[PDB]
Amino acid sequence: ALLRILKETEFKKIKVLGSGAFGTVYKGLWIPEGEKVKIPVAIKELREATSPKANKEILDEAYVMASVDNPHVCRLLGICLTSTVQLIMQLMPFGCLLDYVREHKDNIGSQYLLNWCVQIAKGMNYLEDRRLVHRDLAARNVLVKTPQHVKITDFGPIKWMALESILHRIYTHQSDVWSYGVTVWELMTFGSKPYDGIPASEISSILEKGERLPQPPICTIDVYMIMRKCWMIDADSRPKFRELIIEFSKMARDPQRYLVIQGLPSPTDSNFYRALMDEEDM
Amino acid sequence: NQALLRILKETEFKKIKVLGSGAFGTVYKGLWIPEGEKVKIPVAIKELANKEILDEAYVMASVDNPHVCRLLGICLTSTVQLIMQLMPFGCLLDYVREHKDNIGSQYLLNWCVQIAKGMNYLEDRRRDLAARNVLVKTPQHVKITDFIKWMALESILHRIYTHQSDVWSYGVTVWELMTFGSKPYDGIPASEISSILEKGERLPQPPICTIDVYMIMRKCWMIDADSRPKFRELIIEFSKMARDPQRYLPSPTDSNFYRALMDEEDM
Ligand SMILES: */C=C\C(=O)Nc1cc(C(=O)Nc2nc3cccc(C)c3n2[C@H]2CCCCN(C(=O)/C=C\*)C2)cs1
Repeated sequence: ALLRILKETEFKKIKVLGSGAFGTVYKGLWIPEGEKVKIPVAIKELREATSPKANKEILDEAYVMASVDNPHVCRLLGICLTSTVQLIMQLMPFGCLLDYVREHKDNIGSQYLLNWCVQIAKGMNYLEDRRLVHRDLAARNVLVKTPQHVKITDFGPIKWMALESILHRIYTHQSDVWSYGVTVWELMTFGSKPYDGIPASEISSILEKGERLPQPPICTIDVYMIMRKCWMIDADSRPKFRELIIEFSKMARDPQRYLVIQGLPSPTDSNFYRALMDEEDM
Repeated sequence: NQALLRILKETEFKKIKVLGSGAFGTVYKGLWIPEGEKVKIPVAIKELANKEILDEAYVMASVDNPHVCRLLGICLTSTVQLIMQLMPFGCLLDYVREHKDNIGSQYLLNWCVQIAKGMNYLEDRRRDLAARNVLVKTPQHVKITDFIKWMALESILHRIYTHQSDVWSYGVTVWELMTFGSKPYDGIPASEISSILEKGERLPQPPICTIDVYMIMRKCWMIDADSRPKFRELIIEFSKMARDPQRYLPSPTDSNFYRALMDEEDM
């Protein structure tokens, strides 16, 4: 296996970073046995309600999440089986792409937005190839390791779910393509809230009437066409993740043609970033 | 070349704590603050012509080996401040001292293989080496950093430093590891080591070393530099002994856990 079972004595919560999923993300510190070092980690402590065999349920799914090997998706490194289960992984210092794009609503060039879509599409394709449904894809679940390396998190949201998911709980790799389209919309709207004002209980109604999200101001039709095609009522007519990688990489080679913004640090800074924080292959 | 180093501006860094000291500087600690960002990244800071130092600093930023340290940054303001990735375990000298018991045979021999792997790389790229200058990333990954009782005889006599003079320094470093951090020539002070080396039968055999291991140490200390073994030969012989370590002297779940958190560089 690749999952390490931890004890309460070998790690400690020191702060709180946010709530999410069935638990709360707590910045932690890992203390190896017989060592004096403190290693920063991320700790997600679920809710209280479990069951005696729920741990067997969680362990089976935890083993799968500990087996992913892609630079854009991310790996579950450890777990703690207490009254409330605690999950341990590597700490992403920049948080998520949603808040990062919101707080940096200016210094986000065109190249950064298109390359983020390429990397998110690369991670989602890896999940599709491993035949794993995500179901919770969104800008809040795209973590930023370095400003040039994003990673998808929280594997297994009415305004992010496909129509077939809201109507009768149909979750497929094409339903994630819908979630990919909403995630791209949030990035290119600089963190705007989708369907702002329109209550959840009425989203399925407006989708049944042909209302998609508005074209963001910085998106040409070439980018907006891709977003709309991900939101077709026919799931099989939506583009595949392998096709999104190719088209978004095509636009990345000429970013100012496909993104219109008013107003990607040199390898000197990229080598400095990866030597300190991002030593994985890609 | 140019895209391997370019840091400085104290406006981006601060020293915060202490981790021992060194003759050339203090390791301290520190935190790097990227421009326009709110995160604090732990780094190591060595606070000790600028065109001279910068040219040599470029060279230290050009090494690409898992067991050789790259110079990531340097502030040319107060006194040559050096930036690298922070090694939480300190050096291999203190670590072997602090854990001088639960160090199995495989751990000691593989450390010698990795030091020989790093030293060979330095020879491959064409002045020190010691247990104190071997930093520990993880307890499975050691790394050579920073650039009398460790110098070769020709180095002590008249400043002759070659890749074979490092083999002498490699031999003294191996002695320190297998003596669990003992001090070489304990007691003999100031100028005198060169006198005993021209007539001596080398440093004593450590208690845990078989004759096969002590012979390698003896051959590294020959008065003829060209008769000393090559770093490429030390890798092969120490790897041979590592496959049967108890003859000559954790689980992948934990190794993957170490590297996913602290050591994401290739094997
Ligand atoms: C991909 C890794 C994995 O398997 N699981 C997860 C890792 C994280 C994580 O590292 N979150 C994180 N790191 C932070 C550093 C500094 C500040 C903050 C706020 C922060 N966070 C988040 C904690 C909860 C997740 C939501 N957060 C957002 O900002 C919203 C997008 C903050 C999580 S899962």
